Amino acid sequence: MMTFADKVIQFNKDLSYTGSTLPPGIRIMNPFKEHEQTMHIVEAFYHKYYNDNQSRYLILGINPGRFGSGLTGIPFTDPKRLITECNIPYSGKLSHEPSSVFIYEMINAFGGAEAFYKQFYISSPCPLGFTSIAANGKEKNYNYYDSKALEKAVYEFIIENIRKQLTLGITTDTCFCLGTGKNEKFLMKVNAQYKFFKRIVALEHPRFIMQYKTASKQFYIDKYISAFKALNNS
Repeated sequence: MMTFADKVIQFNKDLSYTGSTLPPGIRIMNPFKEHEQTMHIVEAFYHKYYNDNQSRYLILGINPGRFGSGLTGIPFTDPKRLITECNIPYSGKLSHEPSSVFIYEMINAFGGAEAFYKQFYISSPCPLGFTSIAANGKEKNYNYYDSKALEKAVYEFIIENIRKQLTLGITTDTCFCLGTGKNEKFLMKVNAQYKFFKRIVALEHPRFIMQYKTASKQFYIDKYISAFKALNNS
């Protein structure tokens, strides 16, 4: 497929879980197979912002959840941000993702969605999410690292996903890791094993910022932008 967008679109169309049997109670959550609207949004978004053959720097989150961006298929882009920031329509119930608020405030501070997505491509080590439903009926979303059993089950699936993302046309000098906790530890172990990237720069995850550093959101905006500028400076 010719453009960056074409390749991302085909990746998302073809994505299916190929890892090992998951722990009890956990179901794969594949945003591109959940609702028919998701792949239509995927096509609209990537054809808008990735309609070229320029390389991109990779930013890695953790993994999708069912809510928010899980309803759009677009990383850190919940329905409201899809409508107001990307000007791409969304039919159905809105779903608030705090991380999405932060990311698009950061993107506007950077110079806007077109400029930012001209330079950066957001993915995650694990491209699928995970859910369980409790006896009370409440639904839980998991990070791939939330238990040794889950991580063991999806480990090779994750490595294969990272390799596949690199085939898109990625400048490998710096990968940005969102999440200074277990995401960082995992990706540092991975990068020491496979040498995907010359270096990894970890930044506080938008969800952490929104939940525990809320009054300080501006500082973290600046921190993100200073990391992207240092990369571009050097």
